[PDB]
Amino acid sequence: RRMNAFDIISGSPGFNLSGLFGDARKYDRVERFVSAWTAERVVERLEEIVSAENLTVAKKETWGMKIEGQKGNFAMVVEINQLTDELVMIEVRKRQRAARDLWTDTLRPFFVELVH
Amino acid sequence: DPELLARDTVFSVSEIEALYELFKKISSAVIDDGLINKEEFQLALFKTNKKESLFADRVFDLFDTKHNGILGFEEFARALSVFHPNAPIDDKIHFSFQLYDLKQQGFIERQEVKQMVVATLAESGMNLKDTVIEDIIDKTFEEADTKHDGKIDKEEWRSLVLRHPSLLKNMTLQYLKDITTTF
Ligand SMILES: [Ca+2]
Ligand SMILES: [Ca+2]
Ligand SMILES: [Ca+2]
Ligand SMILES: [Ca+2]
Ligand SMILES: [Ca+2]
Ligand SMILES: [Ca+2]
Repeated sequence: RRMNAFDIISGSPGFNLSGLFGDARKYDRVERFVSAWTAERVVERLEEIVSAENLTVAKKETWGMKIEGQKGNFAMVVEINQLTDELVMIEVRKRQRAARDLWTDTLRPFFVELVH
Repeated sequence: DPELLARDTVFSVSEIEALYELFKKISSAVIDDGLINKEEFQLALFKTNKKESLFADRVFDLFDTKHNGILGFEEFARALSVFHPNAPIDDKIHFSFQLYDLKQQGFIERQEVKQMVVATLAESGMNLKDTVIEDIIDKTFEEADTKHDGKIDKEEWRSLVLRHPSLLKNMTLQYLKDITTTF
């Protein structure tokens, strides 16, 4: 399977009405990263980061992973789908209770470095 | 009287009353006229009037069934009913078809799909090359265009979203299930 144009459109962070409900949203708006990495390699590297940075794997499934840290302060759901023969779409939904930090300095830069 | 709107939508009377609280907040945000204008709708969706979006443009148009460019509570409630988890799927398929028919002259056409792919990739800062976008759109039409005319008609749209239900995820707001506690 390869995702189609309407997966891109319908899942875009601004193409829904969730903003109407403000703080009721559990996760921040989805952050998407398009990469030529394989899903298996993305998961492998995430597991290395989990081991190095004192995180927890809440879920590891065919669709991706849920990673937690900091005694309930941080969580992210990472979904990986094939976009083209060459590229995956990585969708990251995260929440952070507290206002450098894990997400800014380590996790988000990892996703950015995947991009290609 | 909330009983009329409750009868006509999949909301209960209590849910209509909760929805009215949300409506009052949105409608008073820029001009205090008891109505939701486009700017107020953008503020509700995005928390800023600086995000100009074809999704906002299309959805506001489809909410504004009495097409005076401003929303009353009946328009707001009937439109949001479409997004309730228990709304008829046929309503979600119809609304989304009309949404994605950007030029409002029938069909979801290749140019409309491409405009939306380019815009949505830009929301994520993932501005893929034209050859990649064309490949993705090719594959989309390969699957969807069973009545082979190079355009997606309402029956073809129905088939695609029945086949891949996640394509309708933006046509449901799970938050509407808990509206009475939030509001
Ligand atoms: Ca107003
Ligand atoms: Ca504006
Ligand atoms: Ca119109
Ligand atoms: Ca109106
Ligand atoms: Ca059209
Ligand atoms: Ca066709």
